[PDB]
Parts: sequence; structure tokens; C-alpha cells
Amino acid sequence: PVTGDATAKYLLQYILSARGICHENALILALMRLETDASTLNTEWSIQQWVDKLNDYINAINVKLNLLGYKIIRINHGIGRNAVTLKAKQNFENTAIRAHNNDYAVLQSIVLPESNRFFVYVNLASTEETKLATRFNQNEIEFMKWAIEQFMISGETIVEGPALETSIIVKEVNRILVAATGDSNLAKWRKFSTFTVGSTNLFQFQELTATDIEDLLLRLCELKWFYRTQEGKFGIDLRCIAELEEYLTSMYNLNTCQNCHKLAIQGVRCGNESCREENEETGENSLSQIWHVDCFKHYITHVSKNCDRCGSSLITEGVYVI
Amino acid sequence: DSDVDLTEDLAVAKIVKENPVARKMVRYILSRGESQNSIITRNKLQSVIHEAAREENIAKPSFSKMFMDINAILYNVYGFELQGLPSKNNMNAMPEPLGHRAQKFILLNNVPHSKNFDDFKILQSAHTYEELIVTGEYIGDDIASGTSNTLESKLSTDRDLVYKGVLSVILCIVFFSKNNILHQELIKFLETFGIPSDGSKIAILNITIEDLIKSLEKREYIVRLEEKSDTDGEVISYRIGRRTQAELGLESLEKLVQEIMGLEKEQTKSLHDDIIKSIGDSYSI
Amino acid sequence: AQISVRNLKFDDSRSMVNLENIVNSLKRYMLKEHFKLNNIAENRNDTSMRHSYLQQFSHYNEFSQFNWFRIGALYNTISKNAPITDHLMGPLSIEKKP
Repeated sequence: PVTGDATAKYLLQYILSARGICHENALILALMRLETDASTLNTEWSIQQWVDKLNDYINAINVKLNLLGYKIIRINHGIGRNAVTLKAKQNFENTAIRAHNNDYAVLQSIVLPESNRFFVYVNLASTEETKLATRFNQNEIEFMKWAIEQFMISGETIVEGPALETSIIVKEVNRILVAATGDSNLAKWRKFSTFTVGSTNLFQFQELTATDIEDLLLRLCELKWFYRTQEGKFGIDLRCIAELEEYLTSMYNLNTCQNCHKLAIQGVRCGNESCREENEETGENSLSQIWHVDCFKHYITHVSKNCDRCGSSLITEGVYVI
Repeated sequence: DSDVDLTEDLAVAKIVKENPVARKMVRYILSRGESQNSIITRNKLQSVIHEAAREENIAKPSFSKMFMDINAILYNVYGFELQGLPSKNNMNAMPEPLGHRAQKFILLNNVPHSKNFDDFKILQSAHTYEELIVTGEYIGDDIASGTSNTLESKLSTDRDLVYKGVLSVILCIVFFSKNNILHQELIKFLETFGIPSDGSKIAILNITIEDLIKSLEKREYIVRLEEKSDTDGEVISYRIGRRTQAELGLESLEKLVQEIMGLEKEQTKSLHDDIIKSIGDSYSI
Repeated sequence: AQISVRNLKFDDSRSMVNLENIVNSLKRYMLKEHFKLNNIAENRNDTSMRHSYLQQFSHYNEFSQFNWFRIGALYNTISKNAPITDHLMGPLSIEKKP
């Protein structure tokens, strides 16, 4: 552990100091910012080589922590391409020097716009008989369970009006649709699927009062578990599903995306009425046939543009999910 | 030389495989030492060791061997070490850390701090502050959005950040105040920062000043001196807790104070001894 | 040697920076206090002369304006050798498994 293991220590500390979730471009920037001292200049390196080295380091860390009961999973966000790249005025790296949104680059000038996968720190021991103590007492754990219950329950809707809120997901979906074909016709299907519906419904909780619920939910959002959209609705963040991939998929039957070992909660869910089998009482892609934004772009662009769920047209497709 | 890392990983893997309870014990330590960010006692360590050994029916490993294994694994993967803590009664009556017999411990990452990466850390942490509370506002239900941290950001919570800043400034005030400051005097100095001294809860932390100080003491950052006296009343003075002594080293404090005032590295002379003079006997060394 | 170093006290108007100078230099982090919003720069005054630039720092007049996040990063990142972690919830993850 002269110098090589120090880089692994620093990468683990940086990934684990961001409340367990941080941006792959940030990981690459930090890796460069650290290796700049390991081998002097550190200039004869390519972006793909940097990504490969980062992936190798993360794999080493993952194998090290797997025997310890921890893992660093790489989970793709619901949003992708430049939509996640924009962040807050693209990447941060006026009257005062504090405004350096497009300065202080690691090299003389380098940009890493490509960004599609997030790094998350979780544990695989579902039972977890050891880690029972937590800053959150049983009351707010029950509140968390009830909240998540409502978040996944609200995903089923019968019909919605043609009121297209200008969210960051719908804009990307429309961009993908126009990229596939610039018809700009009435292909924006009206039905809305909402897994993130904060409309004072949570405040109806019984055990905790309104002020306590507000404080607890504000703290949870501050801890990067539930995210608030621009309209004021609450939603579970990427890390929440990343940690509870098995729990959500086990205790409920939420449909999986085109990937056979990944879970999706936002994107496009055509559904219509020709859902696979019958499940128990719900349809609309109850069991499968859901796609992420990036997955949707990949599937539409490539062969089999029409949905494989007994065949469907692009006009009936594009059921926006939020 | 290059194979040293690989052989060390193999050795720690063999150790943890031969000691399954070590994984659970490391998990429990890493969880409890941060749930409240407090100190861990020797009695608690012994109790958890016995409980785990009885549950797993494995022969109770020696305490020293378990401590060494935990330290080695933490250094290998997390870089953390459970350095010993000098007894609180030593001051009230180079010291090697008596880990094998220390009464209390606390997690500490031993990776040496670099020279300028922390600059990137602080820049990332503080860049967004201008927009988190622009015009005196704050994030939460009070506004229509709560993604001020973007998809992710180094600011972390912004609740623990303000707490750590308050802790750092309180330590700086106490350290250089002849390592002895009265409670009323401490409140008076803190009032220069705008913290409400009338008992009203502070904005960001949502905690009252008295409750904040009580929590700080409960975390052992500063130890209260209840010097009861009839003439001067119940005057209370705050000392530096052993946690800070074993956590905020002299070199670390020197770097901190140097970079607070932003003086050039060239004029670092006359500062190492000046800081030691100012601090006094705050450390049991 | 060390006896003299330890015996000496502080808060006696020591040459470079005393407690008041230390605290006002800590308050010197005004990159957001008034630089960002008010656009007003510090009034430069142009061993004891080094502290002449710190008198004006005592006009905080409020709390929220000052940058507490920056110092919150100075500490817990530079010093204290902080082993901070995420502290993921366990009770939510545990399964009854009847």
C-alpha cells in the first residue's frame, strides 16, 4: 500500500462520502485529480483509458467488499444522454471568483459530456441482523415503509387530462420521439403514469403530526432518498431503488425493464390493455415491457421499433411515466 | 514490491474467511460509531464479542487478535483504524496508542491527506452554497423543488455541514482561549456570528444553541467543567474532549489554521511553535 | 525547552494574530457574505501591521449571509481525518423470513 492502494482508498472515500451516490463524471474527475500526484504530470492518458482504469478500480473495490458484506453497484439512471449531463449548468468544472462553472478544468481543457450510469454503495445482506441501529427510530421506519407503499401504489392510473407539465423527463422523451421521426404530430399520448405523487397525501399519516412528518421528509430528501420534482411532487431517488432492488421486486411484483436483472420505475409504459397474462387484478405492463429513457432510445432506434407486446403502433406508444 | 498489495489482500481475505464473526463485528462497529458519531466503550466491545461468539457458536477469539484483525481489514478496505483514546482522568489527575488495552476507541482513516485535493473537496462542497440559500431562502417544501443538490453533489446533507462548521469554529475559539472559556463568554463570542442567543432555534440545524452544545458534549468533542461556586454561581467552562485530542492532531490543526487565514506557505515559519504556545496543555502529550 | 513553551499563555495581544484576529480571519471567508450578492469588495487599508486588514470583518450584521458550508468542508475533509459514511438504513431492509 505504498501509492497504489492509496488511490483505492481515496476513490472509496469519495464515492462513500457523497451519501452513497455520486456522478460517474465526478468519479473520473476525482480519479484524475488524485492520480495527478501518483505519476507526476499524468497527461498521456485517454478518456476511454481513464474509464477503463476507473472500472478496474471499482471492480477491485467491489470484490474486496463482497466478502465484507458490501458492494458498489453501478445502476443506470432513468434519465440519460445529455439530459443527465446538463445537471446544473452542465458541469461546474461574475463579480467574485466563486463563479467558475466552466473553469478550473483538470487539464487545460477537457469535457466529459457522456454520462449514463450512477455509482451506488449498498449492502447485499437482506436480513442484516447486525445493522439494526440507525438514526431513524421505528416510527420513521414505519413511515418510510408506508410512504414507499404509496409511491409504488400510485403508479397505477386510469386516465389523465392533456396537461403536459414541463418536467425534465417528458422533455427528453419528446426529444427521443422527434429524433426517431420529426413528425411533431399528436403522438404525445395523454395517459400519465406517476410513481412520484406528492399531493399532501403523505400528510394524512396518523402516528406522526404534520410538522414532524414535514421535518422527517425534509431530512430524508436531504439524505438523497426521496427527490422533489419542480411541480412539488415527491419521488424516490435512484439510491432508494438501488438499495431495495430485491425488496421492491420481492415484496411486490413491479415489472422489470428489457434487462432481465434490472428494475425500472420511470420512462415509458405503453401497457394499453394487452398485458401479459392477467397477473391478479392489474394490467398495463404489469409483469414486463417497460423501458428506461436510454433503453427506450436504444429499442426504438434499433430493429423492432414497434412494441413486442403483441404488436403496437408508435402513436399508441409513448405513455409518459413520471 | 508490486505484489505486496496483492499478498496483503489475499492475507486479509484468508483472515476474514477464517474469522467469519470479524465481518459482522466490523459492520457493527462501522454502523454504531456513526449512527450517533459517538465514542465506543471497551465494555460494549466485550459484550458484542461474547454475543456474536455465542450466536455463531465459534470459540471466543482473543480480544487482542480480534482488535488487530478489525484494524487490519479496516485499513485494507476502508482505511479506518480504531486508535486508542487516553483515559479522561489523565488530565484530571510520544504516547503510543494502547489499542490492546485502551478503554475507548473511535474510527479514524489513516490515509495521509494530500496537499491540494482537499482544495477540490472544499470547492465542490462550497460552490453551490450561493444557490442553496440565495436571497436567504432554503430548500424543502417551502419551494416547489428539492433537487438543489442536482442528481448528486459533494454538499452531502447541508445539515451536517453546518454542524461541522460550527464545531470547527467552536474548537478554534476554545483552543486559542487558553483552552478555557466560560459558557456565557462562549455564547457572547458566538453571537458575533449571528446565532440567536435568545433560545430561538437556529435556521439550518433546527436545533437550539443549548441543545447543540449538549449534543456536542454528548459526542465528547468538548467536556463541560461544572465548577460550582456560591459567589460566582454555577459557572461552567468548556474544555477540549479527548475525542478531539485524538482526532484533531497538531499538524492537522496547523494546516487548518493556516488555510483559514490564507497565508502563503512561504511564511509558515514561526507558526508551528506559535500554535503550540497558544494551545497550551490541551493535549495529553 | 518545552517547559517554557507550555507555560506561556495566550490572549495577551500576541504579535501576529490573537483570538480576536483569529476569529475575524475565520470570518474573512466572505466570498458569499457580500461579494456575491452585494458586489461590494473589502475596503483595503493599504508584524503588527498585518492585522490592520481584519478590523472591518466585524460587520456581519446577520447569520445566513455568511458561508458556513465552506468551513463545514474545511473541517471533516482536511482535518479530523473524518471516516464519514452513508449510514444506510437497516431496519427497512431486514426481512422477517417466517
